[PDB]
Amino acid sequence: KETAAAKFERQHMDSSTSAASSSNYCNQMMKSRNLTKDRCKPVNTFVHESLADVQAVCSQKNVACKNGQTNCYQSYSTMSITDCRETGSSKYGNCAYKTTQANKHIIVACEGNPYVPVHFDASV
Ligand SMILES: [Cl-]
Ligand SMILES: [Cl-]
Repeated sequence: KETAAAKFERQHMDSSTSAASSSNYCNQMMKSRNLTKDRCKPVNTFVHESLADVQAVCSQKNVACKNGQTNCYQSYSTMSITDCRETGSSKYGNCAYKTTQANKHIIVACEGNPYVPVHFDASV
């Protein structure tokens, strides 16, 4: 199986681009990151910053997670992100996504040794 740290990397990091430039960005990335394999994953967020800058959030502002756990951290500054969500016309075998680019603070859950991001909680 894939480790929790590697799964976060695969589902959420896109350091090769500064921001999404096309309305087609989500359909292409969800596919290439293998997120439309078994089913169409309903919602997913990509972060356009370096890996080192995202890992550093684990030492920033400690806050609660939506589930109540206390190993969540909010970034001190805003970051470039892209929200991907299925539209009314999406189906298994024919996934379709809406692309929304924005600049916001990110919130992640951290764990392990080294202590790194393992889950994407939300953006503000
Ligand atoms: Cl997400
Ligand atoms: Cl996640």
